[PDB]
Amino acid sequence: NTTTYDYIVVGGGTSGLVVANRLSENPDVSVLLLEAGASVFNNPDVTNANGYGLAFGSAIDWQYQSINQSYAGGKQQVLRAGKALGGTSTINGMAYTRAEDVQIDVWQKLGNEGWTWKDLLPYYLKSENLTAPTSSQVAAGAAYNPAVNGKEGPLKVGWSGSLASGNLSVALNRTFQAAGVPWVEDVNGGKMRGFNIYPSTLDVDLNVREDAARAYYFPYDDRKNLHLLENTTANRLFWKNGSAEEAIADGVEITSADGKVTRVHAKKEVIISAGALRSPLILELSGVGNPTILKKNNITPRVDLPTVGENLQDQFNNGMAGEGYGVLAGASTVTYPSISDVFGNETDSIVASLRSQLSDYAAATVKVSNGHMKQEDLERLYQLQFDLIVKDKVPIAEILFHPGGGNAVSSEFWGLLPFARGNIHISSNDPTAPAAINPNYFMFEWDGKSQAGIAKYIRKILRSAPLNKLIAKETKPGLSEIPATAADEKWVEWLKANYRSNFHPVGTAAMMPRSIGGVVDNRLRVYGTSNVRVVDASVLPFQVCGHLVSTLYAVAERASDLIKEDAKSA
Ligand SMILES: Cc1cc2c(cc1C)N(C[C@H](O)[C@H](O)[C@H](O)COP(=O)(O)OP(=O)(O)OC[C@H]1O[C@@H](n3cnc4c(N)ncnc43)[C@H](O)[C@@H]1O)c1[nH]c(=O)[nH]c(=O)c1N2
Repeated sequence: NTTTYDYIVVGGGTSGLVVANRLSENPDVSVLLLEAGASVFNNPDVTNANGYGLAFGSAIDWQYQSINQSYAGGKQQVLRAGKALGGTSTINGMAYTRAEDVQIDVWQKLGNEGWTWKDLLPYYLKSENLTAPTSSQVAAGAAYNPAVNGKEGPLKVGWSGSLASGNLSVALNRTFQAAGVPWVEDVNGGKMRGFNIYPSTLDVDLNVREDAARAYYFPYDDRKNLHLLENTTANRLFWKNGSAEEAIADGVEITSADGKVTRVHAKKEVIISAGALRSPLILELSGVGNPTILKKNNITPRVDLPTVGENLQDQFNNGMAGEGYGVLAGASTVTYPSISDVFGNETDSIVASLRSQLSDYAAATVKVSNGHMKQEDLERLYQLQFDLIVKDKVPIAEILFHPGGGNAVSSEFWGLLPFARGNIHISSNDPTAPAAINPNYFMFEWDGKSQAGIAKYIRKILRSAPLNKLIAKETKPGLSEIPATAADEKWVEWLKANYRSNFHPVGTAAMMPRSIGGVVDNRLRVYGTSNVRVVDASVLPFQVCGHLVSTLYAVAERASDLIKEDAKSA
């Protein structure tokens, strides 16, 4: 009847809008989107291509709070997320970069059939429409490889209309030679190491931010089989009652803006796309998760899957600055250094120490999931990551350099692959209550040591020629606070005191085999259910090197094909 649809997609965000778009391509399938926020079509702080940061702390920022971070000096961290049609794509930094090919290949090696770079690449392309650079932008260093960028996809990608060459970016380009990191034409072809003028998620015909709604929703909102409920919060799924021990989702419980708490039903499937900080909570509230936590919070267990909310992996981000003799200008540049780029002469002794620590990191992570992940299993997971870092020389850092205003040069930077793992769990069965989110930042020695290594490497870049002729001094942290010959620990103290979340959480409904603590299968179906999937950052089993939206769009495009395929029987 009147609350029944074929599919229900929970969360009209980065990933959810893809799935809703693709599923509604079949004009005889009905799709309901549920979104807690609303349209931001006309929110200027979203729409503004130069508006990054403006929306922080507003009504469209969930502004989730972590617990005290006991490995990082005790402070709680704000974890930002978009509450809006388009989700976190509405408030993010707009950077478009993907992942290392061999790091996606690891997903299949781990036991997830069909997930490799070769499998995913067509779906990156399918999502994308890249606008080639103008002359001004080419002189500023903009480039791309036509073979790895799409031209028909919903997500417009391009460079700023204001991009121009300037003394800072020109000097940086040459100074990177001294540092040993080559220029590359396109970081998005599976090999990310180098430095590059990366494109952004931007509509250059409007000069607006290209969020997921501008891409996958508004051009398609004429489809009468695609339905949207804004200001509508999904609280939990409910189930079909009947002695199928395997759980069949019947629908979703929802709260509307003006108070009505009701149900909507799905004839085929329910797709959960609320993000890595909410999808696992929705599962827990629906009885899918750790039965000890569920029972404690007065929820009946429906599926005993105790790693829902576990294996949370995030990065942390720090910032450095210097000051020119005069005004610094030009492009914003990304660098993706490997372990040997960052540590140079000392790489092999750094690698040996790391090697010698893996089993201890694994032993220590066991207690985080109260023994639900076994030591053996964490050792094998950490070995896959170690082998990427060292054997395959994937990038271990992102470093952004940009003009900071007038005299200023600013660098933002993060380690890509820390080993720390945490979790997120409901604090009660009230959907409106804040979860306990613990990413465990700085838990393991590598996580801090690598960040300090990156900082030391930036400091050296700023002092290298020809860039050094432009730069009078370092202003942050500056030599007074952290002297030129300072030890790793001196850096780690400062970085701990000054870090923020990089807002890249993954893993909270991980796609791995159930036997090593997976929550979803290789077709993104929740274990123990017939017809529930998770399609968002929750399912990435490991961190990726680049900025998340590109990979999340690709995963949602591929997921969509799998869902369609599965329907051509049932
Ligand atoms: C400040 C900042 C800056 C950056 C980034 C993040 C942040 C916070 N990122 C990361 C990237 O933007 C992010 O990982 C993805 O947008 C996440 O997409 P998801 O689909 O997983 O969740 P996303 O958060 O997009 O979608 C979840 C949706 O579910 C909704 N929702 C949640 N709970 C619900 C409920 N119970 N009921 C109904 N709806 C619900 C939310 O409101 C939201 O619309 C980024 N990436 C990048 O590629 N380039 C960049 O430059 C940056 N920079």
